[PDB]
Amino acid sequence: AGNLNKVNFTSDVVYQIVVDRFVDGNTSNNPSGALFSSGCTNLRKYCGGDWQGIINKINDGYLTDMGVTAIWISQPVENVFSVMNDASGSASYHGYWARDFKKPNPFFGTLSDFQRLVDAAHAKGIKVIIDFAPNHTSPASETNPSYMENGRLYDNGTLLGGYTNDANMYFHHNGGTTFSSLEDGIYRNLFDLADLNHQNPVIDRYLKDAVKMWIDMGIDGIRMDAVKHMPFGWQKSLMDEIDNYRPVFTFGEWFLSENEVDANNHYFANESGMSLLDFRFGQKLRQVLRNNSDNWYGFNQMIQDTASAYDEVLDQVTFIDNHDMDRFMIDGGDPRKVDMALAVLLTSRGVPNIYYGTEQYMTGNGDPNNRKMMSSFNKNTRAYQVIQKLSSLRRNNPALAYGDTEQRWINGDVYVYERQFGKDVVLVAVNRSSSSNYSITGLFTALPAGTYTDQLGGLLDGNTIQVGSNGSVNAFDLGPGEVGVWAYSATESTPIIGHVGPMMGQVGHQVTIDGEGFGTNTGTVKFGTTAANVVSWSNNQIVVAVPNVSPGKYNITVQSSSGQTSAAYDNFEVLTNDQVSVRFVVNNATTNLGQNIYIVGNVYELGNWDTSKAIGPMFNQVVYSYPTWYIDVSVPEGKTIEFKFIKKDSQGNVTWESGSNHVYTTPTNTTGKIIVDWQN
Ligand SMILES: [Ca+2]
Ligand SMILES: [Ca+2]
Repeated sequence: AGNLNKVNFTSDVVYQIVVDRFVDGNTSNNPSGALFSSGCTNLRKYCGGDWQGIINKINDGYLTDMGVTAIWISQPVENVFSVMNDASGSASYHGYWARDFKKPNPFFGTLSDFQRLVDAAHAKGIKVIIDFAPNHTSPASETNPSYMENGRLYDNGTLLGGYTNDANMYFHHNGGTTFSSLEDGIYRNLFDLADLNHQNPVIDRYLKDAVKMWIDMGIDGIRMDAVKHMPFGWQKSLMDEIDNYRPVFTFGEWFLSENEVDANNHYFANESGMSLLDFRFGQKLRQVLRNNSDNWYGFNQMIQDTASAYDEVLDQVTFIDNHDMDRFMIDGGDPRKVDMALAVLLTSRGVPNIYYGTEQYMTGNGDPNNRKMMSSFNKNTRAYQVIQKLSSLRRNNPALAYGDTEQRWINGDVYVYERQFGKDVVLVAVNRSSSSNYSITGLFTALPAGTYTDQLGGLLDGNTIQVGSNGSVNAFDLGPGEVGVWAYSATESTPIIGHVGPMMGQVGHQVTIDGEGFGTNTGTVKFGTTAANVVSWSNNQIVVAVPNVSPGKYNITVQSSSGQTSAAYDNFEVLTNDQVSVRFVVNNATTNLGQNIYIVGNVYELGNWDTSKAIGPMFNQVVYSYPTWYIDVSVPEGKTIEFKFIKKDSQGNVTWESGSNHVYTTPTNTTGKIIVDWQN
């Protein structure tokens, strides 16, 4: 324990747990009947893991001697109590079919049980991340109100309404998606889960209120579900909401396929105020180390493009697998591959996540074979020791949390990457081959001339290397499945910014800066050109309040009282004011070719009349259909705004609406909807 950092997870090791399948700490809170499967023989029903389960693993040391520092759990909220019609008889085991975002899942525990978890975590220096699924409710049939629980939504016990007879319009009624488009996937039902209508005021206040209730329990971060299923506008406004309240590390899950790259996803991580699960890394690692569909070359381009795709790559959440994929380990598979991926992940950029049981070599392909009940608590396996060693390095060498990545050597087989932050450096070499061997010559490093023992202690037949003149490393052999890790750390005395969190705020919010060379004597901090009042200074970390600057993006520099000034940390965003989700609708907006409609206006959130920063393209198929376009935008509340719509080509062309500006006074503490006509 100590001063936990809710907005800086770069130095953490995450352990993702699906509650139901971990440990059954309290058998008395077990469900019975068709909801329960004794022995977990049927993986689609409740098996029994509850919160007590977890506190036991925290207290008996399994998690803590592993080097785990943060725990990620299922959505704690009350789920539906009905069973599915399917062959299996599917229950809400996974905590994804919410019923009431304001009460606990009684199978997992009470509210108090809940509080004992966080605390049990806290006392031992372990952060807590909870799943939160604001997109939908539960599986429903409009036409068959008997189906499950009609996707019923409760408010602390009181009903709001179901999918059938939605007088209120709490949900969407545009069929389910086909994933034919981004739009298709937001305003349509993900499968048959009842899709919440975030534009609705009741809904918008209800979800925002709930998140708060949980934060109040003292969690440390949130993991958002079906990130590419909610609008964008609304989500940004929710992030505005948590930040004003009490900043917590938040990240969304935008599933990406094996060779998938999507600029929209890039944009989401960069602008929403929330970071993202790193699928590109995920899938990519999977290719080279488990699928043999790619090599290091791919991996390397992956790393390079990734650092340029994301403004804060350091904020991405990494993994070799999760609740949603086929476990890394296959039956009959080679367990050392796991060890290898683990060693790779723990030393890579981004916040590293380990899926429960990875360290036990658990197997299972597809849902729900990928969610068996925790097999063993064997603390002696190779996987576990590698986490042990690497978790300590990561806690120790800053290059791991904040350094960039440089390729020092590579074969389709051999990859030797370097991590550096200031003088801090960690060198890593891996031979993925099972049979070919190599002799690493002409290897060059940032490590100070010397002798280095493998940071693994030879767990993967790691060697001792020697650094001579000119950063030249002495030739050495690298056999099949070999992994060696060498690090160098030293005091800094030049101000270096390692991380900034959050990356979004209002005037007067609290921003935390992490680094080195800050110096014990409090200096000065700047946002662009303005000095920021500081609340606390240390050579490692400084907390400051955003100065009173104009809305926009600013660079952050650090100047020690000795005059040194740090390189800047880019893109801190200062928002005009409290955000609200507004639905901008435009009628009779006909178009050409690639031509699309956008929105631009007089406020920062709407680009300040710069068509290069216009919001869009706008939607025109679901809620409204072309020639009518719509979009949900996050914008300042209680503000009279001016905006116009524009048609933008494939290659830049801009066609303005041709008359006076459209005016509108954005609502306060709630959503708004505005519809106008394209002024020809
Ligand atoms: Ca139980
Ligand atoms: Ca949706």
